[PDB]
Amino acid sequence: YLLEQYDRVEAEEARLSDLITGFVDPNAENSIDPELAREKFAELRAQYVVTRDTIKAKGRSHATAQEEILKLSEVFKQFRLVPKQFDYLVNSMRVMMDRVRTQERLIMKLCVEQCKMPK
Amino acid sequence: MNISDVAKITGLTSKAIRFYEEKGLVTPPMRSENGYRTYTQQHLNELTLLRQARQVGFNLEESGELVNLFNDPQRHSADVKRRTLEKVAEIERHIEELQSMRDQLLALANACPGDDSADCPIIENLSGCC
Amino acid sequence: MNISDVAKITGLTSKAIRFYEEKGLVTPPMRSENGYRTYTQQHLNELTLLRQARQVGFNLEESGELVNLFNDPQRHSADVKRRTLEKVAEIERHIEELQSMRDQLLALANACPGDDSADCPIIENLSGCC
Ligand SMILES: [Cu+2]
Ligand SMILES: [Cu+2]
Repeated sequence: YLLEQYDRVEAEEARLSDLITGFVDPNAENSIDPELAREKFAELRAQYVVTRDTIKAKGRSHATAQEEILKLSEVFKQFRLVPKQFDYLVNSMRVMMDRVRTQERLIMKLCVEQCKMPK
Repeated sequence: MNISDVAKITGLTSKAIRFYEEKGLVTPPMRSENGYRTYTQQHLNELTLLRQARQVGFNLEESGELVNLFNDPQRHSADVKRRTLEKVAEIERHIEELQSMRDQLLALANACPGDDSADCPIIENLSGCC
Repeated sequence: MNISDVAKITGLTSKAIRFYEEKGLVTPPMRSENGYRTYTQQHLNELTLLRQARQVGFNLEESGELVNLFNDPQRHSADVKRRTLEKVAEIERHIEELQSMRDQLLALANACPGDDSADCPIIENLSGCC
């Protein structure tokens, strides 16, 4: 997540190039400093750390933990989307379905053609 | 930073800067996604030192040592002044041998008549003839 | 005479001799059965003169044209001496520049404590700081 890519961008001790100018960057509803970023990336990491263990709470979409997830989201919603690297993050989900979907087809490739099967 | 801005501040050009960089004599500035050499203040003042050191006369290697001291917080000012006065000594000897040059040059000159003649004593005495 | 003879008489290195030949500073030495450059006393005097123009400090072209003057008995001792004085002018500017920058080296050497200190004034002076 952009938490992890924020560990990346500062992995080699520094960056002020445009990778950050695509990152969080609240528009009024420009190379960013380390102070400003660490401030902006603290509350979303707080929502990260608090929001996961509550998903266990009697249901993955449990109302308390799910509204905590809603806080994570809505807090991210004032902030903007982030640059082309996020395509990988979407593709990093595509590659899930690219496998998952395909595996069902692959299972169907062993199942539905050879013998009779209902639908 | 942008690169031309830094080089017009410090007077250098991107070409000379990249020579210095390939010599490994300063911090390597990062690039960007596009590829612009990401300069900083550290790079700025390291460059200023690497510039003025050869102006002083500390060579590529020796100016690079001044730089890696500029990174070093332990740096021995003692050493620094040894380097200083050593280069003072080389510049002194340089001056002295150049003085020997100019002395012999003027010894040869003042003896020459300068009377648009082919019998120039300087020419024939520079060759081991006659 | 081979390159070795005129070399060990005058005192050049063979690589530099062939260089000065290819530069056209000296005359064409005639060739042997097998391409060996049959030198002469003319060529030897030429190389002696060419050294004694070089080690004086004249660049490659100035020394070469002087060697060509040696073979032109229309030459003018006046041209020789004004050449000497232009080179003297160069050496004067060079040595006074050396002295001046060595004087600021002396000033900053006085400035430093030279006592194994991290905070030397000099590293803070050549660096674009404060
Ligand atoms: Cu003369
Ligand atoms: Cu000092």
